Amino acid sequence: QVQLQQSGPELVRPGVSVKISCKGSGYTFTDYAIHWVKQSHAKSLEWIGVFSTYYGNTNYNQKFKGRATMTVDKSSSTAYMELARLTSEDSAIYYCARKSYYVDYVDAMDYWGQGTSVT
Amino acid sequence: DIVLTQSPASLAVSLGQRATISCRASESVDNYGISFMNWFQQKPGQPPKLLISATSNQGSGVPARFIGSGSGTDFSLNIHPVEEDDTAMYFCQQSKEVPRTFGGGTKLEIK
Amino acid sequence: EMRLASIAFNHPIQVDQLNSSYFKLSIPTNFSF
Amino acid sequence: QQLVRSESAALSAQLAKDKVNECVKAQSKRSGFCGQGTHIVSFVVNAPNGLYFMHVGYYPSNHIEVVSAYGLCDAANPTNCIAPVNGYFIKTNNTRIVDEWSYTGSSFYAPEPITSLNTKYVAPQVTYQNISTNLPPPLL
Amino acid sequence: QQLVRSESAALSAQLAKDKVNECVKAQSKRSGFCGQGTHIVSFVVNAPNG
Amino acid sequence: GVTQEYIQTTIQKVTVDCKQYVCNGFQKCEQLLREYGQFCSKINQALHGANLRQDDSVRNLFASVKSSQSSPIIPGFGGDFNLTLLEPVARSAIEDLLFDKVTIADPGYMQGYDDCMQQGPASARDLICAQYVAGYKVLPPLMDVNMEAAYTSSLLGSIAGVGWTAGLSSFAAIPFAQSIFYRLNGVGITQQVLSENQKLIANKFNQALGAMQTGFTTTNEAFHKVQDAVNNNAQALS
Repeated sequence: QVQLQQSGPELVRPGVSVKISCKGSGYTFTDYAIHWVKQSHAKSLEWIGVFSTYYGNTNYNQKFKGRATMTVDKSSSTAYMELARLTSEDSAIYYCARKSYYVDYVDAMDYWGQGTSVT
Repeated sequence: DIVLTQSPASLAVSLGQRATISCRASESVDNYGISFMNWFQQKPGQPPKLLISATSNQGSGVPARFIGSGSGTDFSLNIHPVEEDDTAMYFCQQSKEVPRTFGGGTKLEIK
Repeated sequence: EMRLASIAFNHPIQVDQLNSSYFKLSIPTNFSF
Repeated sequence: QQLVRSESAALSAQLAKDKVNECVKAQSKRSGFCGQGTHIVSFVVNAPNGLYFMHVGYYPSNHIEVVSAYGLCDAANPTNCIAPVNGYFIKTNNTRIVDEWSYTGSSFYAPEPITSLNTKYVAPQVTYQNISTNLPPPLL
Repeated sequence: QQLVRSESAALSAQLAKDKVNECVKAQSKRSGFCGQGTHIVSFVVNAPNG
Repeated sequence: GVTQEYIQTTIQKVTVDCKQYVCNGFQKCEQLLREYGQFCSKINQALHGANLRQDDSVRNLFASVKSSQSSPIIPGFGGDFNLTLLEPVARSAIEDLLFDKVTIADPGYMQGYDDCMQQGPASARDLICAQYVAGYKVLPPLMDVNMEAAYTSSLLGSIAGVGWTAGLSSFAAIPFAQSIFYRLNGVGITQQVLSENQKLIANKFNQALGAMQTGFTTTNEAFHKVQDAVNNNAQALS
């Protein structure tokens, strides 16, 4: 019964930071890492970054290393991402996803958030 | 990262028809023979989902109808019973190295 | 009647040697005192 | 007959003394002596005409095979090379670690992040992996 | 005569066991045991009665 | 370079028919022997206990010989190292050289009793045929030579190796040459030297190994001790 509850969509102005969040449900939140993905077009998606919820360790897509950060609130079982200096080219459908190993040593995106958007 | 491409860009088929997708990598994705190839699917109004992994052609998303294949730079997906609810975008995924990019995908629809 | 039998020989778990810069490693996942 | 037995007992007594000064008074790294399960504390009690030893030991179980590397290096700087202390570097199979590699204890399967506490700097070697992105020890 | 020989063999067998668990199963820093050239890996083979 | 040692672990096990050693079915001595029949009971029990101790030591030794895990062993093992010790898949060529150099009498059990008997050469000189005159019994070894060969290969499979901490849980499963370099760095040889001399090291190592073909000579004291262990058993029977 695993679910990710993405936060509602918002029309954030350009030149302003924007924050997005997902609440985990149906599993212990601290045992997994959250993956973030951007859907710039209905035909294209790209990885944004990953955040461990247990150690707080991260990796990011190089294009967003100076543009975004991520935080966690383990008491709420939620995680956040925020990106500085929004522009119209960043309008996208955004998705949280949960790390898994259906195959040994292979990261799987497993469960996905329903999608949220920013413009 | 390793560049991925896929073909045919779109395919239309009759109901119950066999169909395949070819996917090529600019460089091999095997590390110690692990492969790291995941296949995904998406339809409008929903998030993309995992179908299969290179060592799991049943489970991990969908039934044995979706058979992954290949090694090195070549991979493919084979579905012998394509049906109307298989109309979807499909995407090759590389889990081998960060950034963890993935292909532009293909579209499949019943004629 | 008593039964003639072979003496069993327990075989060690086999671990394949591997070529190149990495290798297979055997590690226990449980233990007992 | 008695003289022969007395001499064998004297030799046996020396062995007991050695075990009190090795197997009991200290943890030992030698294998061999003490019960066969590595070594952890042992105890001794009185027995008629002798000593009775009891050895607590550790028995491994449920072995699995994993991918491992001889060491790791900085791909941007070949003189930055590390190798694990009292443990191994393995490819991660754990969802909490974003890093592709993880440290484990050698007695048990227990993957963890690689940090300076569990590693040491070593001379470079051709078999060390070249890491081109994120390694915290050294950060650079 | 046989009883005496049997006891000496038992003691000798214990020594072999010690070397299998020391001279063979690990590199040793002790000198003494093993051939006199520091220590590097050693091997054992079957011999009659030993 | 190399040195060698021989550690004896067992006494050949024998038993004695205490009736037939003394007399051979004559009725008068049997009646006379009955007065002393308790001496034989003491003799048989003592010998039986001696034989039980020999088999205890075999089991105890093998318990340490066995490993929970090992490498598979194939031809070409050890890379540039020659490794003549590998089995001819078998025992080993080196073990067979030892058995050939040893002067020990032809083995018991099969064909046994019919090698005493007229269905064989007149030139047999085995004390084993004399075993059936004297009432001696030679007990078989417990260890079984095929199982014994498997135990020595299991020890070879624990090689590569002992390093990388205590080695008492994990099994490294690395090339043999790599475990050698580790040991060489363990004695204060710098790693840089080891990388530059890798073929040289293999060559010097193989020369030392090659000397084992001349090692089966009477000036080799370990070899001499093996021969005398055989001689001591034969002397007891003679």
